[PDB]
Amino acid sequence: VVMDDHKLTLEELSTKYSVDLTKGHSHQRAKEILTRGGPNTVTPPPTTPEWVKFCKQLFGGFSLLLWTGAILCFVAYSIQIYFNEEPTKDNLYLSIVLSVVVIVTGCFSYYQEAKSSKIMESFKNMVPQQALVIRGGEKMQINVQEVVLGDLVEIKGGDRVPADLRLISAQGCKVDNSSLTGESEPQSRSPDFTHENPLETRNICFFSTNCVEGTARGIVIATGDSTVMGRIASLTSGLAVGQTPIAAEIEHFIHLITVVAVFLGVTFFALSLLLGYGWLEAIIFLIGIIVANVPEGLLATVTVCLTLTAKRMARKNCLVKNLEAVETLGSTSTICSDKTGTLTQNRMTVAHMWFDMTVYEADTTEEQTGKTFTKSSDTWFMLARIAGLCNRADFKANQEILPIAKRATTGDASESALLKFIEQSYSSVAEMREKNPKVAEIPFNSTNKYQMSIHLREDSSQTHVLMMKGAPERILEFCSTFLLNGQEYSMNDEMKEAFQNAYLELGGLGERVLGFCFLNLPSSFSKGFPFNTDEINFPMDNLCFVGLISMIDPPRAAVPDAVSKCRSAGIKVIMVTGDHPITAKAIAKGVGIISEGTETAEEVAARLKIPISKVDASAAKAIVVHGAELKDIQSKQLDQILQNHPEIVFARTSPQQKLIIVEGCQRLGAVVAVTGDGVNDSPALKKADIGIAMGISGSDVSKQAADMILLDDNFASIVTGVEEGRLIFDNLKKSIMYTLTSNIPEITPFLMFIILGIPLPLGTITILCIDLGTDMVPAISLAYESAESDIMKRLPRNPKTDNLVNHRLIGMAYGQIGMIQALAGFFTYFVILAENGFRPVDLLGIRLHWEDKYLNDLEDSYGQQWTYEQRKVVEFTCQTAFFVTIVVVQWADLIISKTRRNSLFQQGMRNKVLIFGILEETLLAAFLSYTPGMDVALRMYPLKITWWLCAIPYSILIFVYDEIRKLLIRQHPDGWVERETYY
Amino acid sequence: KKFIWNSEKKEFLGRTGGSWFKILLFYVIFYGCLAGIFIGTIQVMLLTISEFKPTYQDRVAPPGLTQIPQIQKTEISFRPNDPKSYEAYVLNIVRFLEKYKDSAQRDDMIFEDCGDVPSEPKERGDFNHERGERKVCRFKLEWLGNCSGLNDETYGYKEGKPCIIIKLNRVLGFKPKPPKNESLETYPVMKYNPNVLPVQCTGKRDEDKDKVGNVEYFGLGNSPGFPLQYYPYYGKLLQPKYLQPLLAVQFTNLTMDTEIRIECKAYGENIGYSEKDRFQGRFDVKIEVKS
Ligand SMILES: C[C@@H]1CC[C@@]2(OC1)O[C@H]1C[C@H]3[C@@H]4CC=C5C[C@@H](OCCC(CO[C@H]6O[C@H](CO)[C@@H](O[C@H]7O[C@H](CO)[C@@H](O)[C@H](O)[C@H]7O)[C@H](O)[C@H]6O)CO[C@H]6O[C@H](CO)[C@@H](O[C@H]7O[C@H](CO)[C@@H](O)[C@H](O)[C@H]7O)[C@H](O)[C@H]6O)CC[C@]5(C)[C@H]4CC[C@]3(C)[C@H]1[C@@H]2C
Ligand SMILES: CCCCCCCC/C=C\CCCCCCCC(=O)OC[C@H](COP(=O)(O)OCC[N+](C)(C)C)OC(=O)CCCCCCC/C=C\CCCCCCCC
Ligand SMILES: C[C@@H]1O[C@@H](O[C@H]2C[C@@H](O)[C@]3(CO)[C@H]4[C@H](O)C[C@]5(C)[C@@H](C6=CC(=O)OC6)CC[C@]5(O)[C@@H]4CC[C@]3(O)C2)[C@H](O)[C@H](O)[C@H]1O
Ligand SMILES: CC(C)CCC[C@@H](C)[C@H]1CC[C@H]2[C@@H]3CC=C4C[C@@H](O)CC[C@]4(C)[C@H]3CC[C@]12C
Ligand SMILES: [Mg+2]
Ligand code: NA
Repeated sequence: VVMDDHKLTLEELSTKYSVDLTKGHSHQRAKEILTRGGPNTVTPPPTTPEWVKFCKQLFGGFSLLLWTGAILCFVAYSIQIYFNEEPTKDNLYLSIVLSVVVIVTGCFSYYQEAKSSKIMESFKNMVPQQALVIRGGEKMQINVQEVVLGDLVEIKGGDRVPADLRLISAQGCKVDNSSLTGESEPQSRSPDFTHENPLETRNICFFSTNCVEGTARGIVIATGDSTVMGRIASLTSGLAVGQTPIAAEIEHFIHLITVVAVFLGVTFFALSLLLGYGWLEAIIFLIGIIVANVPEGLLATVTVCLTLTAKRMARKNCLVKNLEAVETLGSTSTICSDKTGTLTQNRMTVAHMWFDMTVYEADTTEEQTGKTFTKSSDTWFMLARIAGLCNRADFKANQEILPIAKRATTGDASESALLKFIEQSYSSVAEMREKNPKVAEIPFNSTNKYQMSIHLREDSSQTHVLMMKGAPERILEFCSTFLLNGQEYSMNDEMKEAFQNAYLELGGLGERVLGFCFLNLPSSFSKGFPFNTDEINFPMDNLCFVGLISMIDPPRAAVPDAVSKCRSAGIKVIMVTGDHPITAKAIAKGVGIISEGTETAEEVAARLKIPISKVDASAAKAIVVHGAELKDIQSKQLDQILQNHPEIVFARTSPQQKLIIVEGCQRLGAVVAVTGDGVNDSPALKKADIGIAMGISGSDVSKQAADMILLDDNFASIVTGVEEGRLIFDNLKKSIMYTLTSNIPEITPFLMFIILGIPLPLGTITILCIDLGTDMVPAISLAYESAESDIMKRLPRNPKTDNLVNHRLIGMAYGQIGMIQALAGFFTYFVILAENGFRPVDLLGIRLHWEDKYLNDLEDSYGQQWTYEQRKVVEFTCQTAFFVTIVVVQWADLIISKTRRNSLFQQGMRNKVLIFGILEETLLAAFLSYTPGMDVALRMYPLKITWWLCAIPYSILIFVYDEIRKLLIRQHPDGWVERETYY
Repeated sequence: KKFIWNSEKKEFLGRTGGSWFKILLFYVIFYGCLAGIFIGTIQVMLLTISEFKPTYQDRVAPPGLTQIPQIQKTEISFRPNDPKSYEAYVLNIVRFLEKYKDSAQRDDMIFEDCGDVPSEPKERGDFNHERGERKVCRFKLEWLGNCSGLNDETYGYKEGKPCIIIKLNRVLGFKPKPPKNESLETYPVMKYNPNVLPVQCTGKRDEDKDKVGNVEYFGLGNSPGFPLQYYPYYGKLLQPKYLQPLLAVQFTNLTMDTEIRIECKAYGENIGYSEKDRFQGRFDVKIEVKS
């Protein structure tokens, strides 16, 4: 409720809330308002119970396909039970197996996401927050939830602001609004109307901000959900979740598979009716054919591949809260990033120095992994001693594991920055201050604009040295001599304008400049001279100037390289911040969002001296958009802005406007990633296709809204995420191709049983042993394939056109490789039946006699007479050999699925998981064939040596065919072979 | 997404006529090559298959034991008073026994007389075409006695004394070995002929053993079983018109209106049995003569 309370007079404020601004609310009025208007708490986002999350895992695209398959199998089994005589339990087995696969995969995914949620909950901590309210005429330490509208609240330094406040009294109050507004530097607070916008006026304090220094008193104008943070929370809660890009790809794949399965089933249903089977048998055939196309083992494969990528990312302190988020960065075309706390450290840091007529550039990185400056002159030693001794700041308790930049201190941001800079450049400041004990303090204040101090000199002079720091134009009037190379010269005409040429230069960058001086007091004061601040017992003139130090909020060390890599990957990087346009533009230039040499229209106009309309729209590749302009921008104008400029900076933007920008980018067909840390990024983080929040600097609401957390606030993890997402997309393509290839040798035996009336070449048990057995580890091992080229040199995939599964993959798996695999199994089937006495021509149309349980003298090609059990054992041996042949030809399929463009001799065989998978599937096939008792448990029988060798020529054929195909693809880019087969 | 049947671009289902022609031509050539490769591999394999002897016989040996009539569920249920209750049985028997008539075994270049008493197996050469087709021992219908069908054309079904014809499944080169020194089982069996593979039909349960009446065996010689001069069998290529020896079993004193479970078993050193295959070396038959 900050609509008008800032522009209200001190009398109307008292009348509006029926309170007097010296005594506060009556001790009963507060209780009445508490019980009539509710507590001072923002309502948390709704909490979903565990079983609902588990059931959400149990359903979904692939899971629903497997559920449909299980239901169809159960219906088929019911029909067989009701109408047929002695039906087998194949369909019951299939129903149970499909249900169990769905349930186990759901359990696995739920467990992974619950682990991530537990880590997030452990990170979130609660400490009882209490406020200070002037109730009953005295100070009370009430709980934060009991603060009511109109309450009189006093805030001191280091105190969180309890609610939205309209300040009436203040004494040097400064608050940190970086999380709410995006302003890094603390903002001064005064009890007067300054700006029309409530977020800019200096007489309003907002809930969820920290008071940094001073003290103030104010009236509560908004409570709970009516606060600025609460409205942002409601806006975030009112947003839909949205579908991840990988989920859409899985949905498209399910559509394709359903179409293929239904077409095959209906065509063979019609064929069965034409061949004279019967409606019931035709329905059974239709259900079986439709179910046989369902790849029940591919669901677990996809889940495991996503989990492996998630664990790989977690190894690098990158937490994903769901498995589908592990791919989104690979598909990202646009990154919308906040500046303060996200691209920037959100910490005042020394940036430049000016001494010895020279400008030195400090190392602003957190780990000090940059360029040093010249530290040989003793003027640098004097400057370091001054800046470290006249500081009044100190590290806090324990931060010795942490780097100096990341440590916590006790004092002003400027004092902390000076302390850290001196600590990481000159020497330890604690030892310096021990060697130079203080005598007189003379604290800093605004009116004086300087901080004097007196210390015992380290050089063993037994005397004292006065050290002064403050505003450059303030301390210059006191110093009549400067220091050039440790030589105490005097004031020249040159050394009174180079001071104004460097101050105007370091102050022109938006940085906060400071001056330093010393005097080296005469020996008449000895050691224990009474130094009285209230009088002039010590000289305060003709100081010796040393140098200037400037400070600014710097970018994070990894940010510029990450931005450069993302732009090399074809990703558009947009800066969206709530800070001032000058700071935003400076940071955008510093991190590469605005490239070197690119100009804005307002700069081309000032260079060519032409009106902004006369500016050509070909040299203004960069634009800076103020948030005030966005209030009068329509969808069409926003689309024009987003399309016509490669480099865009949005400054002074509200959370609602960040959401609008993200929605506009998504409306143009882009997959959008948002990186932010403050509460002003939460709606954009939730609306984004992938939301990434900083683990350390981020707020709880933004970390709840985000899909991914950078636990160490490392921006280099985004490039790794893009690379991993692209690689996971490619490897999913390979794994899906490998899994879909084996479908053809699994359904063609049943098709030929129906059409030709031959004994069934492959059984349900062997088919299950392929899908959930020998094919699982090889399919998983394709997730460990390395990139065949530089994936970061590709453009982002077009989601409309570039699909995970398309018609090329179907044609390769079903039409070409699956057919060769199917012919390999039929060859072994025929060789076994011919070696046992049934020539291939004699097996055509034998189904009715072969399946007759009471025909026990069936005649073979030689005139031998067979019992039903004997020929069934022969058929089961043929099915076992068909299964083994499928295993053998899947060796070649796995070898050729390693690459989509490269030859095997180019990529090599460095995937150890693939080799292990080959060995494991071979050993599993051998185990099921030769283990005693496997003829009773399963219908699997031992094989002859030569029956293993029947699939070698077909495997070699598969390998040679794929090698030639990929050679042609490589030789003829964009040619017919590539357009038809390169999936 | 759902409107691709026709388009301004002359695109049928997404592709033009030229694209459709190219993709269909590619698949036609690819499947023709696959079919050629498959046919070639099949022919190369068949080159290694002998035309006179199967490569393996461990799945067909030991042979099974079957019976005529070919019944539906090992059940024989008929009423002697109703001639239509056993017409199917009698028709099945006469259809099976047509090739055993004397008039069908007249060619002296195909058939021969191999004695009226059981004899040792006859070695007719090696499994090849060295001497063309092998000769076939004759089997007379008169050996089947009252189940021969030469006097009673109903095989005892009209009288209520049904006949079953027992046969041993043909296996190439298989020579049955009768049990050694009468050391298999005990019954009023003339199991002293070393040239007969003994066969016996008994009641399945102890209840059945008391309700089966007299069992009559009709065959070559006085020993119930298969004479050994009809073995080995050389296959349908070398020995077409081959006749396997037959044993006729007639149940003359069956209890009426009750279902009788009967087990017929063959005995030999190379004759085996199984709990999974109920027809290997033996079979079960259920017979109910209704009053
Ligand atoms: C960590 C990972 C996770 C994943 C995973 O790995 C580990 O998890 C693993 C967990 C696994 C499952 C675990 C548990 C089972 C249940 C099991 O249950 C079968 C039990 C068998 C029953 O046992 C007896 O059955 C008879 C009992 O009388 C015995 O009969 C003889 O002896 C009798 C006297 O004793 C005489 O009276 C008889 O006359 C004479 O015959 C017989 O010898 C003996 O075997 C099933 O047998 C039948 O097998 C076929 C079933 O359809 C039938 O064929 C039919 O369909 C064919 C086409 O399919 C057509 O070609 C055929 O024409 C048409 O008939 C076949 O007929 C029939 O026998 C079937 C397999 C399954 C689902 C597993 C699959 C694989 C996994 C998913 C693994 C998976 C890889
Ligand atoms: C058994 C021995 C080991 C296995 C060896 C297999 C070798 C081949 C295997 C894979 C390679 C891919 C399939 C073969 C492609 C050969 C044709 C070819 O390379 O295309 C080059 C030409 C022209 O060049 P372009 O299209 O780049 O440029 C022109 C652009 N314009 C046409 C698109 C608009 O394109 C055209 O004529 C396209 C029109 C012709 C389409 C039908 C071609 C049928 C030929 C072969 C099919 C498979 C036979 C072998 C089957 C083995 C059984 C396993
Ligand atoms: C004409 C018909 O043929 C036989 O029956 C057929 C239908 C049905 O009975 C079954 C047993 O359920 C079917 C079933 O339908 C579909 C399958 C489970 C299917 C799938 C595999 C997979 O992975 O997903 C789906 C492929 C075939 C299948 O494996 C079995 C194979 C054995 C068979 O027996 C075959 C009998 O002889 C019957 O008596 C006669 O009427
Ligand atoms: C071309 C090559 C690589 C195919 C694989 C060859 C080997 C590994 C395969 C082919 C034949 C198989 C053997 C067949 C016979 C037997 C005897 C049996 O009592 C134990 C398993 C054992 C010893 C198998 C071991 C594994 C073996 C599976
Ligand atoms: Mg921020
Ligand atoms: Na999101």
